[PDB]
Amino acid sequence: STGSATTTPIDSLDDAYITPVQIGTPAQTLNLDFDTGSSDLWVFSSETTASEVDGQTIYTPSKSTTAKLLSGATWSISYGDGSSSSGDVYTDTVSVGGLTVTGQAVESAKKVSSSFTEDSTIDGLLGLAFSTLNTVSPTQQKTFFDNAKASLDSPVFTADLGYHAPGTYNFGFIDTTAYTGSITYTAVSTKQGFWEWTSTGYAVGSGTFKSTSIDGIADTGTTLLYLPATVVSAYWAQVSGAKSSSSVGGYVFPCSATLPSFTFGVGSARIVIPGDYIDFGPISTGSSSCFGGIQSSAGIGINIFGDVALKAAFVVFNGATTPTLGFASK
Ligand SMILES: c1c[nH]c(C2CNC2)n1
Ligand SMILES: c1c[nH]c(C2CNC2)n1
Repeated sequence: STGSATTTPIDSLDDAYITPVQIGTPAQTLNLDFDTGSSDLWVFSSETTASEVDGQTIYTPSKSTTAKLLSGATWSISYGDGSSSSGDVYTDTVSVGGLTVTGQAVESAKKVSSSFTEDSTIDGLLGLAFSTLNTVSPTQQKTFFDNAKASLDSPVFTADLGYHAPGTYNFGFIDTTAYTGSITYTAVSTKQGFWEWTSTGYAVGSGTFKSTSIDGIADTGTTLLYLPATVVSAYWAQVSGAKSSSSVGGYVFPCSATLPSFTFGVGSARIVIPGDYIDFGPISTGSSSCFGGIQSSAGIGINIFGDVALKAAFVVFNGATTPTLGFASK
């Protein structure tokens, strides 16, 4: 089997991407944030504290003839940005782009933190990291991809995120029309539960490529590109007036600037992030200070190849017995 679903930016800055997901019988369609940096499929629901729902579409398990309470199961997740959610668990039929999994754990939120309430466009998360990170207790549950993978024509999914435009998540096949050149594959460590790999270096604009190993994770659920402070300083030094602002929480730059590109290495191959992808717009409405799309990972403990990087590539998440990642230009 295969599936193919369009993923759409939630706003004009590509702050996140939402993909429609059918849950239950009859189908209830929710727009979920596909997140290769976490491993829980959780949704706003009829159980979510009413004051914490503000415009999201909710899953109502009592209206689904295939929903079953997973007795005694609870879940609770805290993400790196300090956001969180928790609740109980149903199993139900879940379909993405024509690919159907029966018995998928659907984690129903009883509580969500403020930043989830405030994103009216995101009805929940669909985790695509490794199932070892799933938070369901006392019986850990599998991701949608892990449940689907035996049925898939090939045990892979691909992320093809657009810059200020829709893109595609495919399951079970690699669309050879969706990229240019060849896909370069690179090793993955699953030891932390992430799609963790080692980039071979970077270049800033037209500058020379610096060969240096940068371990990090391919995380569709993170907006920006978080890299070591040395790398990020070298990037922003090429932008007149750019500075790190403690009050804003990262590098800012004059909105009048034209940003240089940023290249990252995948083996001997190179992915070029155009400068415009690194512009996240005014720090506040009407400001002439703009927020940068490349930020330091120094306070995080891990480097993160988020959407800023991934959207410049066609990315293969290969879930074979030994997982690997593949990157192609497009
Ligand atoms: C999807 C990813 N991140 C989020 C919340 C936490 N910041 C807003 N929703
Ligand atoms: C809130 C939801 N997901 C996340 C991170 C994990 N990958 C992005 N924060």
